[PDB]
Amino acid sequence: HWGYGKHNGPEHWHKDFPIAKGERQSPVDIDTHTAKYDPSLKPLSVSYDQATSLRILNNGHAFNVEFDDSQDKAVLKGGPLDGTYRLIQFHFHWGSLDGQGSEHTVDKKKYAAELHLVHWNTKYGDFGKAVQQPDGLAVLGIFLKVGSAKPGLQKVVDVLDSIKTKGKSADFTNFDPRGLLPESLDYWTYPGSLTTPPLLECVTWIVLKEPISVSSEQVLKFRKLNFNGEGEPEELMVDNWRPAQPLKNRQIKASF
Ligand SMILES: NS(=O)(=O)c1ccc2[nH]c(-c3cscn3)nc2c1
Ligand SMILES: [Hg+2]
Ligand SMILES: [Zn+2]
Repeated sequence: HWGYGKHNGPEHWHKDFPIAKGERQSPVDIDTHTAKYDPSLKPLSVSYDQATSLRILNNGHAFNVEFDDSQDKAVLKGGPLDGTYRLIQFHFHWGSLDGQGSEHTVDKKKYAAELHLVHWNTKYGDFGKAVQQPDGLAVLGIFLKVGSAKPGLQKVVDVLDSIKTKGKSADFTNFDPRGLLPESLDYWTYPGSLTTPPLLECVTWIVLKEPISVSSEQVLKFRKLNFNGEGEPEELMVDNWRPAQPLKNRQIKASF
């Protein structure tokens, strides 16, 4: 099945998922001198005070921190979004080396990793119905660079030991995702897709300009994770990023 290796990676996805070559695929390179400031964008509103995490899961591709999305508690609104989008999970994409790892790029610059906070449009009742709609999802993307540690990431780092291999999960309650956010909410936005199969074109992407810094020790622990399941030969979980895809005359708008 699909993965990131030579034989099953991004270049192969289109065979099972023909939408891989579609008209609004993600990620993309953000050309900062082509993106235009958009005065019609409302302020972005990230309201994570009441977020309720449940558990963390190694899904053989990345790890997902999952949230209880049964009530309106952690929501994204404003900016390019109409209505309210509810936080369902976050996950990362990272590299084998600090020089690569992010999915979106900025003037072709690759960051060490990228955080994706995934939200569904509450007008569609749930996630499953939302992914059938052109405006069903909003993903907030945050770049990671290597420098100072991010204190609010350590809780995530320390639990990875317990979910080393595919299919493992651990209780992960009371995690506050406000601790993963940079200071500024300046962002670029464009219509796009999920960046893994099934690559559904259902996402309004909101990519923050300001990266967060994480420590070398923090990213190194991401790289100790396994793509394989327990008792299988070790395949380190690294380079789980899709490269930039054709923009195809979409327009990337800037909030600043
Ligand atoms: N890399 S991404 O474009 O943020 C991405 C890709 C695949 C995803 N799958 C889900 C999901 C959340 S609940 C059931 N599925 N959320 C997903 C988000
Ligand atoms: Hg869609
Ligand atoms: Zn992602």
